[PDB]
Amino acid sequence: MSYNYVVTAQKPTAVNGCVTGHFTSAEDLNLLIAKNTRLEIYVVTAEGLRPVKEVGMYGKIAVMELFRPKGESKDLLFILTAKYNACILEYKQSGESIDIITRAHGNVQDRIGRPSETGIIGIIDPECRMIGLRLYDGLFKVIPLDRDNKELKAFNIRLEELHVIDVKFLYGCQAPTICFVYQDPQGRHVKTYEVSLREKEFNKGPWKQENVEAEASMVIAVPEPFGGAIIIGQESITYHNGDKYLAIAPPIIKQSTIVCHNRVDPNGSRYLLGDMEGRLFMLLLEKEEVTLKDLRVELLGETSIAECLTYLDNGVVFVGSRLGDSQLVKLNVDSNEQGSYVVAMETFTNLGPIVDMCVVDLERQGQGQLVTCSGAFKEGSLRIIRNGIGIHEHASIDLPGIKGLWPLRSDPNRETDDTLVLSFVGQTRVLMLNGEEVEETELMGFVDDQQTFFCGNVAHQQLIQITSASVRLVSQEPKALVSEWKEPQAKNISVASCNSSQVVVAVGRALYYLQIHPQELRQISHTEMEHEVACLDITPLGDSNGLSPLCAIGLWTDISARILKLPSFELLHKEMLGGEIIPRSILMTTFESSHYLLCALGDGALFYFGLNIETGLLSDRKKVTLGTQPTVLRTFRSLSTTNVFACSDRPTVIYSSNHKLVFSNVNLKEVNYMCPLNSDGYPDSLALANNSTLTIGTIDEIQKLHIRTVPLYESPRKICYQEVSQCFGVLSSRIEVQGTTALRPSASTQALSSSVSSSKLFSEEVEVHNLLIIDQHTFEVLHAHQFLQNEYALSLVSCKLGKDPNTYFIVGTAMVYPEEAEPKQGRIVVFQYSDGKLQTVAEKEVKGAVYSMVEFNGKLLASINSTVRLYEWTTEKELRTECNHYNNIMALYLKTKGDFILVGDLMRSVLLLAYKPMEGNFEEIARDFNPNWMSAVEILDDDNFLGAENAFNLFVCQKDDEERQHLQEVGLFHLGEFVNVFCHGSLVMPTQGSVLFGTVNGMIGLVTSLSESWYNLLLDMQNRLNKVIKSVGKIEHSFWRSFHTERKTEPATGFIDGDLIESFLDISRPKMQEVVANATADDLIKVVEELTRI
Amino acid sequence: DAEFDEGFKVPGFLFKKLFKYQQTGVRWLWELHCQQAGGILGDEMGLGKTIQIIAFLAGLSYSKIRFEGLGPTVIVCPTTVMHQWVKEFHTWWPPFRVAILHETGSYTHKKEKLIRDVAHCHGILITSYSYIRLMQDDISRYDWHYVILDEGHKIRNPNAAVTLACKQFRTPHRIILSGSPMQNNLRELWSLFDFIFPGKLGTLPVFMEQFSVPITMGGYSNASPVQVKTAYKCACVLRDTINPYLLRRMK
Amino acid sequence: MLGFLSARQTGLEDPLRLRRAESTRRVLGLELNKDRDVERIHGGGINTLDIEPVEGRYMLSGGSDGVIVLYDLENSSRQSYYTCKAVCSIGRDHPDVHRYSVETVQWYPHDTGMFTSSSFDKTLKVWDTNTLQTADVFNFEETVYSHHMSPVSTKHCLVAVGTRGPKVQLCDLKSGSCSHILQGHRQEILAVSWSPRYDYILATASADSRVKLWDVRRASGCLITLDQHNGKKSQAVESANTAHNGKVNGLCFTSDGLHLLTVGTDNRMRLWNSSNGENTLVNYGKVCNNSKKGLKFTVSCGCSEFVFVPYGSTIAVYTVYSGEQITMLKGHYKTVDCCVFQSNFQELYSGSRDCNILAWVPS
DNA sequence: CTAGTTGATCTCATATCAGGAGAAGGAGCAGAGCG
Repeated sequence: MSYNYVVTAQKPTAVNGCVTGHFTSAEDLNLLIAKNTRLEIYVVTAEGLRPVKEVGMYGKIAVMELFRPKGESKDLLFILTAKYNACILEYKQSGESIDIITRAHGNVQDRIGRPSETGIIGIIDPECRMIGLRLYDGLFKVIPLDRDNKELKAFNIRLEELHVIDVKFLYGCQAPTICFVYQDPQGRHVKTYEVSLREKEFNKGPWKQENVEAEASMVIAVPEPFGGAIIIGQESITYHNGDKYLAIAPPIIKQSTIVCHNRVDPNGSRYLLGDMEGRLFMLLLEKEEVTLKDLRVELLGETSIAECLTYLDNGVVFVGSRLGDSQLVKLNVDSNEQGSYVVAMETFTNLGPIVDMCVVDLERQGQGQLVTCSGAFKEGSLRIIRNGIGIHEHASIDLPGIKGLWPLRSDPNRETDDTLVLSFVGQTRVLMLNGEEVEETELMGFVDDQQTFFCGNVAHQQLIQITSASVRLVSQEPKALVSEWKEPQAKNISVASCNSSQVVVAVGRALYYLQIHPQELRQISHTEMEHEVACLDITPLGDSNGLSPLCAIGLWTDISARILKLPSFELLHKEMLGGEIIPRSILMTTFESSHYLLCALGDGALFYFGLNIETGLLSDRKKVTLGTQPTVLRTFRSLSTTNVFACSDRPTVIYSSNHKLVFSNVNLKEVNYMCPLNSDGYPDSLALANNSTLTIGTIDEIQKLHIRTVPLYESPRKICYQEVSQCFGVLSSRIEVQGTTALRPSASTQALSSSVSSSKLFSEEVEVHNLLIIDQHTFEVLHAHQFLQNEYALSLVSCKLGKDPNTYFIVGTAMVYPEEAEPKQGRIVVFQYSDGKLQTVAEKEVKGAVYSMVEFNGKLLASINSTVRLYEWTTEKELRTECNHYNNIMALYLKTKGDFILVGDLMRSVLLLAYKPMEGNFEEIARDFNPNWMSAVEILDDDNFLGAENAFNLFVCQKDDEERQHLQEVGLFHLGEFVNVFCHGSLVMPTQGSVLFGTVNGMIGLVTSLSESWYNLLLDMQNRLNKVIKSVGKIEHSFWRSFHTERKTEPATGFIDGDLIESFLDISRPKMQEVVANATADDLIKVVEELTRI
Repeated sequence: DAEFDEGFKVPGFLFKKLFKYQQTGVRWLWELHCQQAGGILGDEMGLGKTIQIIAFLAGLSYSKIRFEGLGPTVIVCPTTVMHQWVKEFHTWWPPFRVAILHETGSYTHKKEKLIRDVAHCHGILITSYSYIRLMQDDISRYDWHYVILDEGHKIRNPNAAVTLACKQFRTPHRIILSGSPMQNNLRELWSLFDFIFPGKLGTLPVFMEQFSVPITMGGYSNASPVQVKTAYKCACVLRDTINPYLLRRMK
Repeated sequence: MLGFLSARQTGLEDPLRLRRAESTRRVLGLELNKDRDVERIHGGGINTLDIEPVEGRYMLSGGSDGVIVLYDLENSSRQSYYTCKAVCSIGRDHPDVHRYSVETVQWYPHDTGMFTSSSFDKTLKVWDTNTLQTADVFNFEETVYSHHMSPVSTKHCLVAVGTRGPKVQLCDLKSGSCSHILQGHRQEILAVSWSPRYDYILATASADSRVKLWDVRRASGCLITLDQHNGKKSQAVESANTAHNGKVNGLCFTSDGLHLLTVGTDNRMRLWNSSNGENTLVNYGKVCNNSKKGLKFTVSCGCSEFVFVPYGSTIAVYTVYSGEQITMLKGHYKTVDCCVFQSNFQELYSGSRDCNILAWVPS
């Protein structure tokens, strides 16, 4: 058996469905977005969207509709999963806590049935008397709702029309009436049935069948004043109410088919319609007294290619795209002088269909960096993805041993931090940093003969300084020191803390509380505590008055984070931490919900607790180990909120997103100290002090994965990296219509240089395929080599062949003519990139599409339609066949390791081929004889072959007389994503190997091998987390990860869902203790942390 | 109230009186009704089978499950226990109309009028086996819902006129109450199982050849051991075959 | 097709689209196998074939000489040309060989460790596939024309047997009970087939020109009798309501089990709504058959549906729901007795009176 | 009216070579006669 660990590096980003309604509360307007397995609940504010919850379904969300049963206060959510788990979910918020309770659940799969072509349709009666599901041909599954089920017992009604295109429930009908477009051999017709829940059968509909357009594909139920339906077809929009039959054939909608729609109003006087090109139309119903007088369609503008779109309010439309970035657009009443009313407000990153990718160690670091062909037709792009915050440094000053950083506004009028005070060993150094100029000057009011433990700007246009002996309150406006407080015993200050109003200093084992007032430093609260002081923070949070009411301390020999009551310095709460290393940093910070107290040790351990403004009680202890060196935490307010920077040998930006603490890495060497800085020239900038210098950089976003976007405006298909040439070869495809004309300026049409394929070998809308050479620094299209008319560039490999030293871009193509089903012609072109031009070094006309190429020990291994052949690169610079293998249906995927070739077939699924070099021919080592339709293949080890099935499954084959020719599927796992690419590499600097993969939905996942010991341990934990974690639809994890195909279903095996394991950190201590019944929990934290690092 | 699998409710006050085995029998009777198959309440004499039938019919009419709830049922019993059935029905479920088709009777008009009235009123017609033989022309023209035969072992002779008469009822819901549904040989069992569920035990020749000769011939004193094992084999086969439709509780 | 691959990669089309479209294209390109062969061991015509439902690797074949051959269809060799070798054989030297022609052989569903074979020697034998010994025998008073186990029953394990007797026998694998019979036919029951959709629904076709659907749990005879006209020629049910104008010698439920294909000796195939037996009036033209015994024909699965009917010495491929004639697979030298469809790779195996099993593969 | 007694009648159940002659049908061949 094989042991594999699958984890999600990037959650899916493609939006397959969105609905709006009052889900989170009766007064709120929610936007619920289904990304493949993630459900995102947003609240539609007057500006943007404020996320409230993001839950992960154990299922691909196929249907998602909000409905309000009689008596319900707020909307319930119906979700159907691709595996046919139906659930009705309610949002129950109990104060701070947010829950998604499963009001009902079930599994609605018929044991047999032809899953319908058009796909799962799920509709709800507008009076919530039933949910209709069209899952299979010839059946219409009904889940009644007036009968309060908890199991959603569902019954089939035999639907005599076997090919139903779309169906909706009509409005204003005494009984639940479905209206559906169906296809029979005589054409497409719209028919209506009334569903009788008591007779559990259909009845004659209100209005007879009507013969409609040949491609009538969408039905819109129109609300109560009008009723009836609007059938959208390819060329016409028709309206039916039983006697009224309006029809328009707007020429403007003929260019592309309308794929999503949405009702802007409640009475349906206006509908948004999105087509496959990204146009957005408004369909208007003009009423007459009420009946409907006439229909109008007008083109609002352009958006991302919408899968779904939702009208929120005030003209704001959420454009849900599977192929591009989703957009949040606005509808203005008037045009923008270019004919468009659509104005994009926001863009949500979507690594669209990741069709190919490579991990390049670009920037010559030790870190991989994915470069993905993301997106599609108009939305095509290259996305560059790395696990780093991105220092983005602008200046530096070589000052050694900087143990203190504080921003200062030396100029009184300016509110900007245009000065920085620094402490090194025993003195104070001021820096002016005026604009971009940086210099070392002395500021009035600061002692240069004593160290600065702390200093900062305070209220009353005042500064304050805490040195090792005294505290000096600098009156910036009038003159030098006027208020100074000195410890009565002339004891040195061991720790300091201060905010905009007050002060707390530690002298030995005693604490002093000082409050800053104009020309006054008044001591109020004082005590001499049990042990020495270690670290402090009194930063007010949610201040609202001018003073912080609480205090946080760290003590010696009783290693613990204590809390104190500020006016009296009594002991509020104690959490014991332990260890032989004293606390170093203590900070309290708001992270998106409430107050958290972050305390760290000298070994990189760091503890975050949930703190309250009344009691000051630390709850939900969770511990996280970052770094191997002491840490300090500094607060900086970015655009969105405050984010804390853990300064250590492993600097990390710790912030909270979606009401959870996620830690982002910073990828420089080391950071002793940091402080925020917003100078006239440096906005929201940082100042990272290390042992040597002070780097002054900003950080772009802190999302763990930084995603650059290189818009191509054309569908990219393949990508390979040529290091010697410092470029990416990207096969792209753009759609031109007519001789031919580009519909838009794509990256291929806007290259520096260009060229066209002039080949002597072979003698509506069409796809033009190009080879783009893209600079790997600036990502500009250095060159665009257009391929022949009707030539599809499929594969692209970069390699050096034979013995010549040149590195070649080798493209495999096929000739596509509409008269044929399989290319009979294709060619392999060898290009060399030099002098900014792309010369054609060689060609080889082959007799099929070259679906895949891999360079194979200096030889070229191509897979023409069903044959896999090996080419040799002769000294003459031409490709010469060496050996063939013909035993394939269609060799689509090829991988290589040494002498072994893994051939993924279209439907025979893997064949381990070996090139036996002494003879010069291939030999079938083994084959997996199951009929798995591959989407990709990979080689993990000398004897493990990963494959991705087209039914969203991963399987591992393993080299096992004639039964030695049977590869054994020792691993099985339902991923839920359609994997397009595997590739060795990892995005970061216990587990063996690392295979990344990209999916159609934008998931980037990572497969790695575990050992048997680790695998057994984690499988047992996996079972217990299933016993503890409660899934949203009460779906079983085992069922979710069960290998699933229409003719097979097995429980997973040999695979660890790393996602489920890593959820082990997101649970409270009692539940964790329940998980770890039969070694201690902190040990498993060691394991799961070590696992999350990969 | 007691709620069974799909829609069957028997009233709580009525259910409480029944013993554990009696309500198990009611459960079994309604499972048969769901299967639209007949059965034999083989519980021995005195264990209570009139009460189980009365409770099941009361729950069937009460539960409102052509016929809404309970249709017109006919109960064929020996002449000495007709008024016994009337008394039990009146005491246990007084809502039922329970008429006797017999010379004693209560009608005082043409009998055929009584059968018509009970058929069109969804009442319970208690009759004798002799009357079923005699009035088979009229008794089977009305689409009865239940054809309970009390002491249905009277149907044991497959060629008796009473058996051929009782096997004319079209309904699937055929029930026999008899604490001894086998008295002389396996032909009797075949006759009873032909009445309740015509198909399970096949045609009488086939049942003879497959069960009667093997099972009987292996019980004789001079039986060879191989023949004894064959009889054991056939008896086990037959027991498994008749298990779902025979409910026989001992004392 | 590169359009299909591109749409699958870009998510434009569900992979279901490519899978079923390519399955249909493969079935349309069915042709005599270029590089495949099947080992010849039957001395007489092959009356029946059955590929196991799970893993689709092994194939049973019953010959008119009474032998039962078990083939491995997988190409365990490295060449592109291979012969489907015979793994096992109930030959003439086996102690339990059928004395007369084997007319139906069927793998046990849910497990390949057992199969069954019925012969004109009036026996339905249940064989352990591992030891290759008869686990059980069910003797009948009259010759068996066909038998079928339910491909769906996790609960019951009944074998429906149609003999020249007018009764459909139901032989229970559990507690060996062959006494159960269904009454309502009048002549030899030439075909029987369990519904793939409904557990207890059995369709039986007999020489009385009638097809009856039974709920075997029920005590009240057949559920539906198929009628050509659906009521145009309506008469009290004694001789009317015939499925065909001849002997109905073949049954086949469609893949979903929502329709039933009946072939009769009136040179007609008909498609019936399996829920109420209504004739769908799909034409199919003239389907030549004159077989005096059961005719075994199968339907395709996992395609964008086809039916492969023996048609003289050929295989006629029709579209089930339109009736349009796809093609004639023409490679047999005598009348074709059976064809069995491998759904994994859209392959076909046809047995005929010429002592040959021919494999048809997509080109 | 109206129940109780009296006879007839039916069902059901209890084991263990030394004829001959003629008439009606079917069979195979032969030819005639026409498309």
